[PDB]
Amino acid sequence: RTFESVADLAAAAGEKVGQSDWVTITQEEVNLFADATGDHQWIHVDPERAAAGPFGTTIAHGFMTLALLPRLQHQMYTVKGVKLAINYGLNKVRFPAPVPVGSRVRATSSLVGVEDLGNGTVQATVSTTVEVEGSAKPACVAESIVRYV
Amino acid sequence: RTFESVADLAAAAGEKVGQSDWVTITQEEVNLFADATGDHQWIHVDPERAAAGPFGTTIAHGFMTLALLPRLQHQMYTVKGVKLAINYGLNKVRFPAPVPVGSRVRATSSLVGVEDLGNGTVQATVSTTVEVEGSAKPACVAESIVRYV
Repeated sequence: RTFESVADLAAAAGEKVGQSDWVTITQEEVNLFADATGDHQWIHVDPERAAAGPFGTTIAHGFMTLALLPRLQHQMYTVKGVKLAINYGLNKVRFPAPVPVGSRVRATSSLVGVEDLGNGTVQATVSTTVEVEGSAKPACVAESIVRYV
Repeated sequence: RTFESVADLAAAAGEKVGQSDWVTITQEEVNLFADATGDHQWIHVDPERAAAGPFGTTIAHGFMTLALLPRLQHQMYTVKGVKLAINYGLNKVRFPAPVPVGSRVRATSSLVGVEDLGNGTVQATVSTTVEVEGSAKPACVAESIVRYV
C-alpha cells in the first residue's frame, strides 16, 4: 500500500495496513545481530550448546525479532513525501514463543493512531503481530511508534 | 554485582542494580545492525545524505540502542544458578535523543520487581536509562522484562 502523503496516512488511522511476506531467520543474521549489539549468548550463537539447551537449536534474539518491524512493515506499506522516519519508541511488547533459526516469520500491522505534530510531521502508533510458521503462539505482539518527518 | 541465586534477586526488588561502562557506538556496528535487520535507512548508513540531513551525521537505530540492554546490564550484574536469560518483552521504551555514530553511551538500571514463575525460572522487570555523552536528554528509557531459566 502506498500512502500519497502523511495526510493520507493520518486519514487511514485505525486501519489494517497489511501483511508481510514470510522471511526466513538465518544464522548469519543472528550472528550479525550478536556482533552489532554485543549479545553473544549461547542460546543465539552456539549451535553445539544450543542443541543441548531447552530450545533444541539456536533461537533469534527477541530484540532482533522486534527490530525486524521496519523491514516487515516496508513490505506492507510506504509513505510518500517523507524525508525520514525515526523510531520514537515502544509501548507494550511481548515475545510469547521463541523463533528458531531456520524458521520463517511474517507480520501483520494496523495503525492504532496518527498524531499531527505540525509542519507535515506525524507520529504513527502501530500494532504488529509477528507469527512463526507452523505455530499458533506468536513470536511477538508489539505496539510501536514511528515519527514521519 | 553477583546474585548467588534468583531468590537473592527477588530480595533485591526495589534496588539499583548498577551502571555500565561507557561504550562507543561505531559506524561498523550500525552497518552490521542494518545488515542483520534490513533497516538501511539513510539516516543510519549514508554518511553523505546524513551529513546533509537534520542530524548532520549518521545516527544509531533506536532498535539497536535498545538492544544494547543485555550487554550493558551484563556489565552491571549476573545471576547464578540459571542456564539462560530470555527477553520476554518491554512495557515502555522512549528514545528522547538520537545517538550520533561515534558517540559514547552508558546505562543505569534498577530492579522493578521479580516474579517467580516456578522451576527456578524467575522474571525480572528492569528500568534502564541509557545516557549519551554529548546531550542532556537520554538516548533510551526502557522498562524491560528478562526471564531467567
